[PDB]
Amino acid sequence: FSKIKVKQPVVELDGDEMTRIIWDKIKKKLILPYLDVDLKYYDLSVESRDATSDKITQDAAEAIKKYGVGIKCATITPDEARVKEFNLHKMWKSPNGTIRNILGGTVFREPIVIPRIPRLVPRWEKPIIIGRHAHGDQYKATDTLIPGPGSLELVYKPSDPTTAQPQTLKVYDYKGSGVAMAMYNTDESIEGFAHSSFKLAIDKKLNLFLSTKNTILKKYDGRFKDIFQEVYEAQYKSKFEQLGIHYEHRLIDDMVAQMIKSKGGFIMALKNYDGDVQSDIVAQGFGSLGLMTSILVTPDGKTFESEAAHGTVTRHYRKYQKGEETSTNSIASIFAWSRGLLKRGELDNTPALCKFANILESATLNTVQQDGIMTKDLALACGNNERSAYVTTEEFLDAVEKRLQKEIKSI
Amino acid sequence: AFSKIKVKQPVVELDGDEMTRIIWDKIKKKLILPYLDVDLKYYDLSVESRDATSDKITQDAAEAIKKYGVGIKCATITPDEARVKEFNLHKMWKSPNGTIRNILGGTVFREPIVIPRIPRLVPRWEKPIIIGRHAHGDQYKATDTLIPGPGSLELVYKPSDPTTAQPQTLKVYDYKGSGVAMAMYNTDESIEGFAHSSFKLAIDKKLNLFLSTKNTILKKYDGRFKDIFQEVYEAQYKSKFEQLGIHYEHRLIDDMVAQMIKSKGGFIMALKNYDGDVQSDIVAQGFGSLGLMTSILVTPDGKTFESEAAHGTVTRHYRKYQKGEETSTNSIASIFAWSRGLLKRGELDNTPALCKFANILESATLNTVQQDGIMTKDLALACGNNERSAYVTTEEFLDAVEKRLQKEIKS
Ligand SMILES: O=C(O)CCC(=O)C(=O)O
Ligand SMILES: O=C(O)CCC(=O)C(=O)O
Repeated sequence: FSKIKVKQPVVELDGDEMTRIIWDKIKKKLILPYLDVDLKYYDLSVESRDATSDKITQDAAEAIKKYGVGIKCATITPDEARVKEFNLHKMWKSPNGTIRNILGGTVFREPIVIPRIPRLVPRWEKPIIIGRHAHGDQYKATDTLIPGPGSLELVYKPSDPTTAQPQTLKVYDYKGSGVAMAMYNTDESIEGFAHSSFKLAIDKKLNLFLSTKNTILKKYDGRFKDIFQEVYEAQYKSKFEQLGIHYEHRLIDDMVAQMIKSKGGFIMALKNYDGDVQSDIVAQGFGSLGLMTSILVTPDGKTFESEAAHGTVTRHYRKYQKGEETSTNSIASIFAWSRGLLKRGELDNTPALCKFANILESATLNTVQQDGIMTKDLALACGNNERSAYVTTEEFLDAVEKRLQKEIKSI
Repeated sequence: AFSKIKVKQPVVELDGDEMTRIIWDKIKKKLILPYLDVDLKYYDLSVESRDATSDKITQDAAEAIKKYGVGIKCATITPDEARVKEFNLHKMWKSPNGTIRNILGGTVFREPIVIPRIPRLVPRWEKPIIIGRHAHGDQYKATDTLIPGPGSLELVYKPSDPTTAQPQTLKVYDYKGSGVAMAMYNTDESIEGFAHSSFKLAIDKKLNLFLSTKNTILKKYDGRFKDIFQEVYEAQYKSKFEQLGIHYEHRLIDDMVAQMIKSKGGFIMALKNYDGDVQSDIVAQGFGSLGLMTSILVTPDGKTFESEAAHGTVTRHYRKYQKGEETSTNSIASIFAWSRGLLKRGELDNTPALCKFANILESATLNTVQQDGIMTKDLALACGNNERSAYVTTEEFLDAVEKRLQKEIKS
């Protein structure tokens, strides 16, 4: 096969355990044999991050910004148990949280639909896309234990007193021990969130819903509502009217209820935390947490980070190390690669690359849909409880490879 | 019965707004007052009443509930920008529910009202899912504000007793541009109450209990909910759980909502204030309709209760009612607010006759739909029946329930 020439380099972030094993096979068998790619490799395994005191994560984020497209393998955020078992320096923060904070933007999540997989919410016939604000709020929050009675205040001091007033807000007078936290966001970040959301709505020709709790957090959430409306009237109003699509702000309560009783087919812009929770509800409702894509996008339309949206399970790895067979789904990791390559193709105007990314995806879905070859989790979701109903982690990937070859020849 | 049942202690009634107020009075006159000799401590929480008393009536009502033990509340309107304008309100008064919950503290238990006949949007949900929502702080008592430009943001705590605690000045953020900020709190006392009520309900209903948090991100704040529940659990409920064969477990909110969507129901989800607010609507919708859900606020000591109609009022229905136009609004949620409240009243006063009445009221109400197929517009549409004849009017439904109440009260 005559290899497709990728013009610009692609930033690759390796991950942990089982997904790392899967990641290497995908790269060696499904990508490298067909593409001549310059991969800027960053090892984000727990061991690598510990050894560099998490500096490797920051470097990888900056590389993505430099080159434009990053593709990331699922990683492990160590807990107390792991820190002790592997003698880590500390409970390192989520590489994902770190990358999102550095790149900023929006994380778009949507189900990977496989006809055969049963939907847990039957009426969802059309994809629901979650546009999760990638920055601030709880993920960059300051929280602390309050040991006893005392006052708690939120204090703001402008860098320039003549252009702004200081603020000292009474938060609470404790009468006993408790907890406290403060969080923030910026208008610039919220504005980018809005631009990407409106642009995706336009590009996909879908209605856009922004949801908040601005009835309770009148200033904080109210700010998201006002910025979205302002951006809407600044550059997208007539575009939406021309396409016949709509933008509407809704109370988060009402939105999730309408989402649950709908047929899908719309985009839900959500604050960082709500986007996190709801994307799992949506992924699960469509069929499986393992069938979801996740791509971080910056408002300038120049930077993308495609990540394996399905976490790795240490149990599978344990069995893998013991030489026992496994059946871990590799679809989410395959799509991280395909969606990243698609952005690379678009940015570089390399149609041959985009075509490849699309067949890689169809060959993967058809292996399941048409050939009935799948891993344990999907077989089970399908009510196929026979041992012979699924193949091993490696068998699935070998099947996809064979399919990729076959489908590539057809063209 | 036809003699009337003597309710020993007064019941606090909080009247509401628009269409729900209309249904509320009909319920009282036809389904409650004719059978019960009850002393109702009436508090009008309509928008006009609250505006006239500068929201003082809401505070008085909450204190009456604490004084007498049981309150029954009709749905109320939380004014927004437009409403303040159209009705010249003095202020955008805060939600009465948030005010009442802050004063009484405790936990709000949300549970679906199951009518087997009504289709479920999440098919596998065959067993009730109960949401135990912490009713106190977090974002419902938060302090939020806009940040005009560059400057420092700090969370400052000053202990009342310098010897037992140190002051804290935590740098929240250094703005380089305008943005938003907020701070919130909760207390060990409130969280402990939340835990006790949750474990007791689990033991009472013999269901597994899951507490969900984002303690991976909010290590101190959310970690406190996790630690207090575990302490309380091991100290006085673990043994009983083990005897009953039920389990308690803490889960990441991400995993829990996914497991919830994939499950068959049959468990209690203890959730922080905000998550409980959002997830209860998802659960209510999933079982069939937002209008089929009960909501009862319970205090830890077990002596105070506020049964509320969770089904918000709809202005369009009210406007039609005003014009004398035909209406078909569901009253099931309002009926259960009364029944559930009367049950608490009966249990506290040890009045078996009241509890029997409350139960027959509920049975008559649901059988009116389940057996007689008599229902309002929303339920009929839920059953995929769009013909006019498929449903009855608001009044017709209530008359049907009243008739069955009389039938089933002699039976
Ligand atoms: O890194 C983590 O802890 C999870 C981040 C996340 O929400 C995602 O990758 O979708
Ligand atoms: O008053 C409000 O804004 C809604 C409160 C709520 O969530 C409830 O009553 O269940």
